[PDB]
Amino acid sequence: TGFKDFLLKPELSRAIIDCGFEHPSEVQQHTIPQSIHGTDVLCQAKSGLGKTAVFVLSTLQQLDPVPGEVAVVVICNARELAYQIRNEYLRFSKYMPDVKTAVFYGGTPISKDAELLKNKDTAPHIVVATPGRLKALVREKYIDLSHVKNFVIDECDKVLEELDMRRDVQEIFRATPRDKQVMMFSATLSQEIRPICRRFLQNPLEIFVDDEAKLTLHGLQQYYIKLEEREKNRKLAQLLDDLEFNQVIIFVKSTTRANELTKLLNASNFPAITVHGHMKQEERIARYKAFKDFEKRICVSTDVFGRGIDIERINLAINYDLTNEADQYLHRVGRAGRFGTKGLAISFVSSKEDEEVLAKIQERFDVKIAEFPEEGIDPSTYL
Amino acid sequence: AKKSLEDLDKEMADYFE
RNA sequence: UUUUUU
Ligand SMILES: Nc1ncnc2c1ncn2[C@@H]1O[C@H](COP(=O)(O)OP(=O)(O)O)[C@@H](O)[C@H]1O
Ligand code: BEF
Ligand SMILES: [Mg+2]
Repeated sequence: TGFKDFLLKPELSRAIIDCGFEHPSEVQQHTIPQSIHGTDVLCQAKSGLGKTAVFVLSTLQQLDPVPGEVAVVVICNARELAYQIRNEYLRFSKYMPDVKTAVFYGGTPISKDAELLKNKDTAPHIVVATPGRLKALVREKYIDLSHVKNFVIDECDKVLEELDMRRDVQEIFRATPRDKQVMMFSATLSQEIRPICRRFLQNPLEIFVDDEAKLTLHGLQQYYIKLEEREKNRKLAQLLDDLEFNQVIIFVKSTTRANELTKLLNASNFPAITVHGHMKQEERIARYKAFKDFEKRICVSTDVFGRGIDIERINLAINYDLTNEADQYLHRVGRAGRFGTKGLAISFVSSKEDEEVLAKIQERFDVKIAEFPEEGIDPSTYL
Repeated sequence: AKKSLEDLDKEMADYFE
């Protein structure tokens, strides 16, 4: 039980032991002890090495619950990621009955969030949310953030470069006390986004991977296939029949291509689900749970699952459509091989920018994304 | 009638004093 | 286009 050396509450240490944790990862050893003191954190760590447990365990240790008073706020970029983060708060607050948590995102009636905020059984001390709805709660004064002591922004590089999310986050950030702890996490913190981040911190502890050659997971095998758009469907179906995967995530560049590809997969005895925008959130969550709970092994989605999503059975990520910039690619392939386990990533190169973006990925991370050999690959090399 | 990247730096400068 | 209140 290595986490007990952090000298955490007995209820925390007990919940950490029920979660199978026994040795802290390097990012948690370098961040948790000094985050407990309320020091601002600007943290960079590779995909899936446990950045969530950093700010989850840290805020839970500093938290002393005051009834009806929001003390901790966490911001992410996607609705299902917020649902995932709130579920991590639930599992580590297992033996803290006083702690109450809530998550808020679009797609649901905002009046019900207002009722949930006033109820004495559900008035949360910790709030996880997407920037849009939480701003709609601050500005209609359904929530009071005059007492926030911990402000967390997960996937901060995406939250602060997209400018509609930055406006909302800064509107939320101005309803909080200025003398609070602020923490930011991302696997990608380029030199261009860090100055923007620093305008929210005050003498922060900064953990970086500046030699970005180990932002690549060594256990992740990366290949590409140069093909034409009309050949993607038959090549993918063959890949899913030959490769031996537990669960696979397939990233597409639009919602129309997600629904049409998923429909063809189900027709060809490849049971799959799809999650994206343009869908009722009742349905987005229902399929998220169906894929998370291993009812189907294939999921087709847009970049709604590109960041943060943690499903341990994903050992195969396929870029059916490549991204526009390298940063989103690294988060995409990061969905496979969680916590330094084995994984396999394959990207389709079907046009000119797939070739320059694939060209720009390899200098950034030192990875030679080899061309997928025509004879196929050994199952042992990714199992 | 929505804020520019300009002004968002200016609001956060004003926020910290 | 993709993600983010209506
Ligand atoms: N110290 C640890 N021991 C065992 N498993 C861990 C530890 N830290 C994190 N994990 C697991 O690794 C997975 C990925 O963690 P996550 O916080 O999502 O990574 P990141 O936020 O860096 O992408 C999670 O499912 C979590 O349960
Ligand atoms: F770095 Be993890 F994929 F959020
Ligand atoms: Mg994460």
